[PDB]
This record gives sequence, structure tokens and C-alpha cells, in this order.
Amino acid sequence: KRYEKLDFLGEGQFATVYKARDKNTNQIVAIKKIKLAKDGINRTALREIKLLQELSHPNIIGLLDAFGHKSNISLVFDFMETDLEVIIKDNSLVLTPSHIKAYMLMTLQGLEYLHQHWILHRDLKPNNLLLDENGVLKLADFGLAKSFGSPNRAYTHQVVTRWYRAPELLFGARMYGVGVDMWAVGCILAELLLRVPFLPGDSDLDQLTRIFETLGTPTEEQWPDMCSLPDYVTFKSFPGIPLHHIFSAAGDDLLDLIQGLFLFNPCARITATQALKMKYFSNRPGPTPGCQLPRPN
Amino acid sequence: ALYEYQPLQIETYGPHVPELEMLGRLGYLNHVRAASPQDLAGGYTSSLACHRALQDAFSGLFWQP
Amino acid sequence: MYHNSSQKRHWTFSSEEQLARLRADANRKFRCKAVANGPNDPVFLEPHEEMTLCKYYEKRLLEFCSVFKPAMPRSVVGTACMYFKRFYLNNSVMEYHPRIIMLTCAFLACKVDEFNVSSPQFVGNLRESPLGQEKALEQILEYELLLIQQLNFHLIVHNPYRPFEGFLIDLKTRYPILENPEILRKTADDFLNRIALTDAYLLYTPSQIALTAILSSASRAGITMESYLSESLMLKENRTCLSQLLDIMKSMRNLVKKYEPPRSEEVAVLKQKLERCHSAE
Ligand SMILES: CC(C)c1cnn2c(NCc3ccccc3)cc(NC[C@H]3CCNC[C@@H]3O)nc12
Repeated sequence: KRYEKLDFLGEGQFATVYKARDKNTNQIVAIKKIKLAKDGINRTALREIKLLQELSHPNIIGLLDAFGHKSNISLVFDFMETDLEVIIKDNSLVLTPSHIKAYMLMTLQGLEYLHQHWILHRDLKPNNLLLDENGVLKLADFGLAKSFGSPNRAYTHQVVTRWYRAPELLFGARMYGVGVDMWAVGCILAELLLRVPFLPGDSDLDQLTRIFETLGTPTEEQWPDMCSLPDYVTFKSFPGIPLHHIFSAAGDDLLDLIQGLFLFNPCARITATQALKMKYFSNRPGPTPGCQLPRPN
Repeated sequence: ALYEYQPLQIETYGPHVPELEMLGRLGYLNHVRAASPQDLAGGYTSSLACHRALQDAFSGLFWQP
Repeated sequence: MYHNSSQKRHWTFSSEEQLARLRADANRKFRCKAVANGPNDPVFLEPHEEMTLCKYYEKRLLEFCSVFKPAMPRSVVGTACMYFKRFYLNNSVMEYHPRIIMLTCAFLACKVDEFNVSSPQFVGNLRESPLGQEKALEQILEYELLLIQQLNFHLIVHNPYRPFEGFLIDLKTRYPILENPEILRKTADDFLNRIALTDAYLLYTPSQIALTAILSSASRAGITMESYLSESLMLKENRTCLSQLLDIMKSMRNLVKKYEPPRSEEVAVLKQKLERCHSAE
């Protein structure tokens, strides 16, 4: 209640976001005030509160504060000027390979921290990748994030925005791991390289059709146990387009990163740690500093 | 100004946890339930459950307030 | 992960006398507020009486989560009990009744641990008239933000159960002197339950609590396990840490021994005084 409401930052199913000043330090923050019967405080708000109070990484959005009144709660976050979707859709911005390297590096560092603490973001997409004024990407929108690694808990499979949903989720995986995030990273990476949604399927079966058409229908040698998934339906044997035909400007190291991120086998799909260890990030050019990342203004 | 990976050192105030790929060849997976074929198809391997249990068992074992 | 959790950073205390001071401060603050609201009146409860009522209502919380349908996972029960302990660590039983706070802690624990229970199910687990169940739901929703504010918005609770499973895995794989460590489990489980009746959850790490339970089961079984601590856990190379760990486990065991259950006649008197205090709140 020490917060002066400056502007209106957005509206979404569960909440409304405003720019604000913290008067006690005169800071610019984003207040996510939760909207609304006989169920109490919104579970999305509680999920984001409980998970973001346990995480502290430069590339994960900081929950600066929280408060509220009867059954209506509001969460105080770092204010972010833009999200990666605005950079991707800004035809005036040129995404050099170094800028893509910087974005992927910050995303994978935030995701490595997040996965080391056994949390799946599970809603990764360019909107949820916010950029502060200093060029530091942060993961945001933890309303679907869930702790993984526990056999005793079943997870939903309708949980990642369809265009970035991994094939095990489209096939209906109830138990999964970091792959569902890393696939989305690949999709984000692909979109960073194409400036267009990589796999923009209209439905779940259309999403699977797009995936298999772009990358080949997976065999049981590529993805063992694939048929065990609850919603597995056999598809046409698409040859798939070679990645250098999709990403014409991608070097062989970037193609190796992309291929690792897009493995159909969620166990063989690279994690954030080993994605960060790949030679793509070690090679030249170095990732651009945050102060030099492109700013959609 | 090239990136070099750093293993992201975080202090667990407890004993060393064996690495996730070390777990099977050190015999830990003999003592956890094997992942079902659906769980393997999703990316759950029971190395995750074993690793998380071992990490929680050692997280702050040597820590005092 | 506990080692950088808010539980470690804010809700693990140096000694049981800091807990006593916090609770005495809460009792004193309610007294001072009520006197400033309209001093040595016997209507108030003394901090040890508040402690007895907190122990009694903690036990009722365990019972409520025991008979809860659908079956409540043990992590939810632990989370609710931790919430109850923290709330009444900084709050008076005379201001917020422990029955409604008990149910509110269970409700918030169910939401926080992703145990998707609809509010009608939750209040259907109350052995009451349906009108009383709706009244109890209204009170639960009324107090929920209050609980979250009194927890300082730290909702993740690290229980000793997962570290218990991890220690059992580690004993099976690395400590072959102990054949079938699962013989410990039940007895260790019992000791773990006893630790939950004490203030250990606010004083020790969940891994220390789990290790104490396992070693106490083993000692109760006639099994020595200094070799597990020193060589298997590599405390042979750091004797200061081994001494610290053994002291922690010894003090946890003593803190379990000096635990006293709430006496039924004492609790009846204190409950009547509590109702008198809340009637004239
Ligand atoms: C709540 C918090 C994480 C936050 C901090 N800054 N900020 C801004 N800033 C303005 C803005 C405009 C356009 C694109 C991105 C950001 C907008 C915003 N909108 C709410 C959602 C919308 C979808 N993407 C994730 C956002 O949190 N949420 C936030």
C-alpha cells in the first residue's frame, strides 16, 4: 500500500498489471493485482507467490513484494520494459546472431537455475521472456510453474501454449521433466531465427502435424516408448526438412544446439546445463551485453 | 567477450550429492522404483526422483541457524 | 530446495528460547492491545496456556488431515502443521481462534501443495451441519489472507519426508553394514511424528530431523551408525562438523523427550477460558 499507480500495463485472465512507484525507495515496479467465488485466493496467484519467493536468479523475475485485502491479493514484481515477443515482431529490429546468443544464454541460465531447483516453468514463450531496461532477460509468468521430480504427483498435459508445446505433452504425457521447457526454448530460438512462430498449429493434432512435417515423424529408435503415451496416434511418415534448410543462416554449432533442443526423445533432449555447455555459446561471436541488446522503442 | 560455462555453484550445507548420470552406475537406482514406459516416454526416468531425494536428504544437513 | 529456502532464511530459529520470546511477545501484544482497546485480568491466557492450546489444536489438525477425504498427502499435512506453528509463533491464540486457523492452515496447505480440493469437499470433511460447514468456509476464506500475511508470504514448507526417503536410498546403496534399512522405516516414522509435536521443525533442518529419526530408529534397533556419518557421509575428514551434527541430533532427541502432551482436563479449562476470551474479544 506504498505504491503509486502510474500506468496500465496489461490485463489477463487472472490479473491486471500496472506500473507503479514504490514510494519508500521511489522504484518502478509492476503490480499484478489479482482479479476475481467461495474458493478463496486464486491458485495462480498462490503458485506464483510460493514459487517466486523461493527463487533468486538474475534471469528470473523477482517478486519484490506482496499484499492485499480480503481474497484479493497483489504481487509486486520488477518492472520490465518489453518482452521477447515485441523484439521478435519488431521488423525494425535486426536480430544479429550475437543478439540471439544473448537471449538464448539468459533464457538457458534462468532455466538452468529453475531446473536445478526442480521447478518447470512450463509456460515458456516469447511473451513470458521479459526484458528489463538494462537488457537482462527474465523468465516470468510462473502461474503454471510446478515442481517436478516427484513420482507421487500427476501433472496436466495441456500446460504449454500450443505453439511451444513439446510432443510428449501433445501426446499427453502426465509425467515429464525439463524437456517440456527445453522444447519451448527451441521453439523460441527458432522464432528468434525466423521472426515468425516456428510451429503455429491451429489445434493439438495440427500442432503435431506441423512438428512432424517440419522435423520428421519420429521412429521408435529416435523416441522409444513413444507409443506408450496416452494420446499417441500414429502419423504419416514425414521425411522432415533438414535444419539447415529451415535455418539457412544458422552455423553448424547453432544447428547442433537446435537439433539438441528439438530431439523427440524427452530424455535425449538436451537440458539447459548441457545446452549452455555446447560450443555454440563458447564460439565466436560472444553474446552481446545487455546494454547493447536491441530495444524496441 | 566470449561466454564460458560456469557450473553455477550453490552452497548445499550438506554432503556431496552424486551426479545424475552417476546414479545408475553407483547403484542408487536399484533402490528406487523404475520409471514406467509412459514416464520414460515423457522424460521422467527415476533418476530424477532419486536425485531429488538425495539432494533433499543432504541439502542443509550441516547447517545451523 | 531447502538450502536457499525462505524456511531456512526466516523460519529456522537458533533456540527454543527465541521461540518462547516470540510467543511471549505475541501474548503480551494481544494483552496490551486489548487493554488499550478498553491489564492483569485473569481473562487473558498466559503464554504456556497458549502453548498448551496450540499443542491441542495441532493434534486436532493432525486428526482432521488424518480423516480427510480424499486422502491428504503427508506433505500437505506437514505444510498445514508448519503453517499452524508459524502463525501461532507470531500470533496470539486469544486474537485468532486456533480452530479456524487450523482449518485455514489446512486449506492453504491444500492449495499450496497442489492438492486440488474444491471448497465444498474441504468443508464437507468437517463433521458439522451443512450450515455450519458454510459458516466454517466463510471463516476459512476470511482468515486465509491473514494466514498468508502472518506467514510473511513464505508458503513453501520443507518437510523431513523427502530427505527421509533420500537417506533410505543412500543407506541402501552406500551402507551395506545395515541390511534392509527398511526395518528402520516404521520406527523412524514414529520418531518423526514425535518430532512434529515439538518445536524441532522451527529449530532444525528437515534433513537433520530425518537423519535424527533414522539414527534413533537404528539405536532403538541396536544398530550403530557412526560409520555411516563419518565415512559414508565423509565426516571422517571434518570432526567439527561431526560433533555439530551429533550435538544437533542429541538436542533434537532431548527436545523430544522433554515434550509434554496437553492434558485433557487442563485443555478443557484452557478451552473454556479461550471461548470466554473470544466471546468478549
Ligand atoms: C508482472 C511482471 C512480471 C511484469 C513486469 N513488467 N511487466 C510488463 N511491462 C510492460 C510490457 C509491455 C510489453 C511487453 C512486455 C512488457 C507487462 C506485463 N504484462 C503482464 C504479462 C503479459 C504476458 N507476458 C508476461 C507478463 O507478465 N507484466 C510485467
